[PDB]
Amino acid sequence: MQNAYPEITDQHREFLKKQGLKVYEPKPLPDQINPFSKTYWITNAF
Amino acid sequence: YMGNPAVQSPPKEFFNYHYVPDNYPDALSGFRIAYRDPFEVQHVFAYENWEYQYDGQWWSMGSLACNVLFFCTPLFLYLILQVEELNSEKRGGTSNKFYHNNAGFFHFQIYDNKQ
Amino acid sequence: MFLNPVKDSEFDDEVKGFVPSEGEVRFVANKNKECGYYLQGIEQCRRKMVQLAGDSSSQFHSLGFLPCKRLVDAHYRCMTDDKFGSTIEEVPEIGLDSAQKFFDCTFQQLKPMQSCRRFFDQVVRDVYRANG
Amino acid sequence: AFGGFRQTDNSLIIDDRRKIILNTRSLNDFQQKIYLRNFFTNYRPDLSSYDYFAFKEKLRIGELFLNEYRKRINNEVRRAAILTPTSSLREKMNHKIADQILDLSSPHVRGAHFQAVRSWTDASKIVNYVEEKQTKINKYGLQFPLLGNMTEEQCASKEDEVYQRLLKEMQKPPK
Amino acid sequence: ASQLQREQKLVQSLQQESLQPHLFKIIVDSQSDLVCEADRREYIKHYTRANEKSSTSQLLQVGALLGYIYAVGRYVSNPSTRKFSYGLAALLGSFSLLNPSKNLHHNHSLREIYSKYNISTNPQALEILKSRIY
Amino acid sequence: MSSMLIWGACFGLFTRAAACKASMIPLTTSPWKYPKYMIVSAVTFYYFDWYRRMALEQLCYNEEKLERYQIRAKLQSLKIGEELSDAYRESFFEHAVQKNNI
Amino acid sequence: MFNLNTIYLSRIFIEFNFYFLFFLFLISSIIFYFSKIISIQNLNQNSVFNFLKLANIFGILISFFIHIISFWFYCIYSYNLSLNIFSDINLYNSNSIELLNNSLLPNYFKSNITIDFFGLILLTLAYIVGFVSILALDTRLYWKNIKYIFSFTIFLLIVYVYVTVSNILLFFMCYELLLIPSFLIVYFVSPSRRAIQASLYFVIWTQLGSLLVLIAISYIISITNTYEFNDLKYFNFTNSESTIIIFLIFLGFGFKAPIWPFHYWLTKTHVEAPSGFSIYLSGFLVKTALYGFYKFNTSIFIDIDSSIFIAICIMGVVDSSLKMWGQTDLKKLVAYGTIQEMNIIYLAFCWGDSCAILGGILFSATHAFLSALMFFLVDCIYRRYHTRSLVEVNGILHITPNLGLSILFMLVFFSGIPGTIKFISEFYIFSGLLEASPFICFILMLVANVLGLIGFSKSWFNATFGMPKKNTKYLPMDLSFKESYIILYCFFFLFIFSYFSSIFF
Amino acid sequence: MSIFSNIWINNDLNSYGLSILLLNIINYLIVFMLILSVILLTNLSKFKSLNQFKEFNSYNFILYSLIFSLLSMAGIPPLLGFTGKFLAILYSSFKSQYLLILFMTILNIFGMYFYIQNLRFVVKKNKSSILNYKNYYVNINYSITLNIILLNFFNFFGILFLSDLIIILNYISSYIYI
Amino acid sequence: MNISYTGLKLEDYSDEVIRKYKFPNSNELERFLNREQTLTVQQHKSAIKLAQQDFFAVAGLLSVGSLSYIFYNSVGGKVIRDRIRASMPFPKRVLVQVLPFVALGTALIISRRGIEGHNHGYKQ
Amino acid sequence: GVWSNIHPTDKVTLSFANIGRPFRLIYRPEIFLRDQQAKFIQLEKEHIEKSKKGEFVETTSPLVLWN
Ligand SMILES: Nc1ncnc2c1ncn2[C@@H]1O[C@H](COP(=O)(O)OP(=O)(O)O)[C@@H](O)[C@H]1O
Repeated sequence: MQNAYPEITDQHREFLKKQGLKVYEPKPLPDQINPFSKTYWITNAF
Repeated sequence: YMGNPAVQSPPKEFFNYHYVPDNYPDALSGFRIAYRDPFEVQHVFAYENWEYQYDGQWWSMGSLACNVLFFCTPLFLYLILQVEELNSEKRGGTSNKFYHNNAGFFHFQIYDNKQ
Repeated sequence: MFLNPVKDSEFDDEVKGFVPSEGEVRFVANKNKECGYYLQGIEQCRRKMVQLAGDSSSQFHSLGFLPCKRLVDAHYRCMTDDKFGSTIEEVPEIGLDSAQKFFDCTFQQLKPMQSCRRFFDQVVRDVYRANG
Repeated sequence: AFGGFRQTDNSLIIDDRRKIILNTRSLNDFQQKIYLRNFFTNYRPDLSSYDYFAFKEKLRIGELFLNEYRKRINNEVRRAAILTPTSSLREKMNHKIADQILDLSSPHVRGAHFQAVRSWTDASKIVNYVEEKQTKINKYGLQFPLLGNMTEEQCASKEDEVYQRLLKEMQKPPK
Repeated sequence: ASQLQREQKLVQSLQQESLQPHLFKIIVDSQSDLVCEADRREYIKHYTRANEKSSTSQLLQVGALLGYIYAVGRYVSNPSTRKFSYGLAALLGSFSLLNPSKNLHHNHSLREIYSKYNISTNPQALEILKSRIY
Repeated sequence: MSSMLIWGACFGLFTRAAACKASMIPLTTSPWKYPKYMIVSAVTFYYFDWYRRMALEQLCYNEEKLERYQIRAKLQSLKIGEELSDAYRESFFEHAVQKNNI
Repeated sequence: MFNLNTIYLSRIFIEFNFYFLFFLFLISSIIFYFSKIISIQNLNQNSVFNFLKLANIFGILISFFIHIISFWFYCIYSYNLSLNIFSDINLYNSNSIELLNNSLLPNYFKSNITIDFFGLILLTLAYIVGFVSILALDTRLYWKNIKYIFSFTIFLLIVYVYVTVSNILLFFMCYELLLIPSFLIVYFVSPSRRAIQASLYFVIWTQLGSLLVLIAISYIISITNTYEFNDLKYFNFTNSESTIIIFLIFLGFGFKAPIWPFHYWLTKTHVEAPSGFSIYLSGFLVKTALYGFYKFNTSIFIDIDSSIFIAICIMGVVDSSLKMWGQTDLKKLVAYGTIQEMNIIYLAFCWGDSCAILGGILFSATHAFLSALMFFLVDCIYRRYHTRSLVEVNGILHITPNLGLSILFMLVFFSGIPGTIKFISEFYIFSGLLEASPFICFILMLVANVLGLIGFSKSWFNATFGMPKKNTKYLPMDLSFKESYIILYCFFFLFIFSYFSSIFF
Repeated sequence: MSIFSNIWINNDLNSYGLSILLLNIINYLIVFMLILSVILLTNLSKFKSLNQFKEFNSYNFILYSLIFSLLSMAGIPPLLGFTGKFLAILYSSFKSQYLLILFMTILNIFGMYFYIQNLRFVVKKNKSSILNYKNYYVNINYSITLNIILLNFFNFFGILFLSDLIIILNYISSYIYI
Repeated sequence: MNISYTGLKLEDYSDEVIRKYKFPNSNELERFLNREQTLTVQQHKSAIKLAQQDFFAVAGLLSVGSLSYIFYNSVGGKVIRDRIRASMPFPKRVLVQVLPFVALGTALIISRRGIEGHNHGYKQ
Repeated sequence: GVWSNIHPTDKVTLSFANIGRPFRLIYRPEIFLRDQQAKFIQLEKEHIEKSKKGEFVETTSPLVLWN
């Protein structure tokens, strides 16, 4: 699959980082939400 | 035709419930059978026994235009389907055709050989 | 099956699909409905000759599948409409490789006759494309 | 043995191949089979029963694959609706996504339609597209186990083949 | 390096005898000319019989537990829950310690089949098994 | 299963039982009828199996004889003028000339 | 990771489940015949009728569980079998897996078993609807007519042969064997005196349809002297022959569907048949007619326009939907609902083997369960209040709250709520018809989902609500556990079948 | 009947139609004996009008034998009378007679309602008394009962064994022209 | 009839024809003759035996569980059943509870092992 | 079983699905074919004999019968 969006330059990305902006990235599930976590299974046992 | 608002005496001769000989009765909830209302039973067994009196009565009874439209409804449906077939043919869409694109193989049918 | 290798490719086995002509499809279908007896005969002959002379101690083991050679030649003549020789050895050079593949897949790697039909029809299609 | 039904039409039949003239009303079962019942009833009559079963399965998978294309483009549009505000969504969508959406439209994909009306050439093209995808995923042995059933020895041999192929492709000059 | 280590592991597995039936099964699956066709057929039959996982083991374990419960609830008069629970635990532990109907009359036939070929020191065995490693 | 004698014996047993039920007489009535019915049914169905095999064999032979009759009827059913036509001249002369050696 | 074991698992389970049902039926029949002289019920506790009921109900239930397992085995086998042909792209090797027959039991009728998804869906409907119907017939089987406790086992065996044979003649025969047990049930088990004429009408209508199907199959057999669908694939019918065949099969299976104007028998029978058979008649047998039509038409190339058949089906839908307001009898109203649903399903099979049979199969299952639930509710009402007409019973919700709640939730499910499977079938069929004919799709949706629904809800809402003032001394009790659990199982299936694997839908 | 290089190929059996006619006649005779064996088992004077099918309403054997014989006469499958009509229609299709098939279907449906119409009359308000009295008790003839049992077996399950009868009749008819 | 080895000589054909019509090796010929080029008859027989045993185990367990569940939970009304179950020894109550569940559960477990492929050896 | 051990097809199918067909063809297909191929087999034998003489007959070339 292709990128589907108009490409931007690394100089533009550096400029945006200079202006205080942050690149959006997905965040991992917390231990409570993650169904493969000791916290999840301790909650289940409780 | 419509019901008569006038008060009428209860019917003396009306179709009633009849059971097969040697019928095992329904004994649910203590086997309590109440006497049936004559007017209610008459309405129960009225439509099933209603008949037309003379030839052609079915046309003019009620609304002649509505009866004609109801009678011609299958023809109207077929003609509308023909118009839609014209539209699909002009546009190469799904037609009213028996699409034999599987060459006879059935839907998820097992096709295995015996040794 | 109906794929041609891409001559200039970024990877080893990139292929591109193609569709045969309606004339080729009609010809192959008609001949297969007219010459399908020979193909079933080749299958049954292969099985019977393996039953008879398959054992190495048999007298006819050295003859191999030669009794089915007549069936193969008859199938070739029927599929080619008696215009490209009386034997499959007289096949045009375009269908030579496909004929070799058919013979291998029919008598050396005794595959089910579906693959053998694929290769024989490939021979017929090559001949048809050469001499449409 | 296949038979036939007696015909009632009084129409002459002329065969150039056999140089014979026949009447439709007077035909035996074999003559009806070779003259009246000689037409085709499937997209690829040149294929065997097994080959056309494979062709039909690949055609169904291809229709579902085009529907999968449309569903994926819809999911990416939904993703754009969330990750991109409306102030600039339509520009980025008209960049590349809108063209693909219109490419995967009512005639080009079956969608919810009862029958995808394809000619035999179109069905063959769809099946060839499916076969190209199958070839490019099987050269790397990706079919097992989602799209293929292979024994343990077959899996090991395929792994060795894919390893050799990967080494050869990695050690090729860039274009 | 890594491929050399994989080949060394293959040779080490060839040296061992526990993995030897498995390696010969891999050889047989390849349909190579190293193994005779009759040997292939017999080894396939014996290996299939030996590696069967029948449902009769679970059925017998189920029948023994239910049979014990029925017997102790049918004929014993005024049963003691302590002894009944101890017997349940003992039978479950015996099921745990009992091997799943392991057979010994099929593995020796496998060694009869594959002892005809010196798998440890066969140049063809390595060539066949170099490609096919699970 | 495989034995028509045993099939007939079972048929006779069940026929006797169903005749007892149908007559409303109790089972175990006229007990000698059970073995008698078993023997009669077994013999009858064994003979019918043999006779059907014989009839099938002789029917195959009669069909071999009948194929000649159908050919010679088709040649005799030709409409006037079709005997010497190109589609039937060879067969007509084979049967009229070659097959005339009495 | 699909191996040879699962293939034999599925095949063995199918064959040996048929033999399980047959052996249970045979043992039960032997016990029933050889333990009594007259074979009528001895009116005492120590009677074989208790054992007969137990054996038949348990055979149905356990064979249904085995059928669930075998259906899952078949689903896995069919998925992986279609995968194997699709998987391999090398031209040298083809999928050639030749199977051996089992040793313990023979092939019944010397026919190799062929299993399709529609056939096994039909078999599952047979099992469940027969279970519900036999549970609804215990109060009807008594002295001198207990012999019909085996009727649903006979139906299960007949349909088991019906949906598993590739022989066209055995297929037709198994389709033809469903008449005698049905007529015997209607003639001897029905309590209403008007049910004799209803049985006669059912027999004559369904047998005219069977005669048309017989003519079609006679054409098929005589023209191409064979009995196999593959041999049909190797033969082509001329345009006139194909037209005659399609007309005959459509008209016959529409006599059994039923279709306009051949639903008079269905109305009369449903009004007069016993509630158990009415559950079984509407739920299942019409689906056997649908399966027969699907098997016949898919295997034959037809070059005529199906607009006439589509018009007949849509006219049936409209005609059934417009008559729902004028029905004061709840059972007759449910019969008209059955007619509407059956015509809608039969519409989906007018496009050959396109992606329209999926909605037909799903709607067949949904209508089976919905008709079973509705006729069971009518049975509960008739057993409680001793009437079915709207003018005699109303206010059920206040005296029998569980029955009223069941009626209301039945209406909710019948209204095509998205959570259930009726909405899925409507979505399938209506999307296909809208792409085929938008105006006819709107007409069908308007008449069926508004006018018919309005009438259907009017006749049920008036029964549910009101005041049961008259006959307070004779007012019944609430729903029993059997009826409650049957209704809950119908609801549970209609809800959870939406989560079935989408591979086959 | 085809010809290839003066060699005739014959895929049709000329004697098959006569065998079908014989099978139809034999099936009708067998079903006619079945219905009239029940009549001869009873008081023959009890059956005068068509409404007096109620007289067959007796112990279940007579009742069910009557109703199944009537269904077989009407051609309801899989009873013995259905097989003859099915084979006749199959042969007519083989002979390519669509109009004859249509008229056979008309006659079959009309006669079928003619037969099953009497099934309504079998309903009786009580069990009937149609057996002759010998030695102060009803005379039930075991021999006729056994005959009816055999006829009922060959009427219910006769479709399973019809192939052997077809073979015998085709063998008999094969002598007509040879 | 004419498809036979009689009258055939290797000298009547060219070497290419002889080579391309030659028999394969003994192993290939035996595999083709026995129809065991992919799966052997012994593998098929083992699969059939396992399938039959699985069906019989599943059917027997389902029958036992169905009969035990009904014959133990259908002895009367709610109060009557409560009294009957209370007036039981502990092993009898355990049997009333354990037996119907164990048989059906084991049948379902056998079905689950049937539909699954954990035995595949290509694992790491 | 014993009733249906005479043909590998069920008795119902034998009774109804074989309309106007020779019982030789139904029960002994190989003998039926070899009997109808009597002249063709002789022509094929003559063709083989002439082929061994180096004389290829084009007319009887299609006649290559296996059964
Ligand atoms: N079944 C019916 N058919 C026609 N008109 C009716 C019917 N029931 C009620 N009506 C009309 O509704 C009115 C209500 O009358 P009702 O209250 O039943 O009688 P009363 O006023 O004597 O108590 C009547 O005057 C009558 O005109």
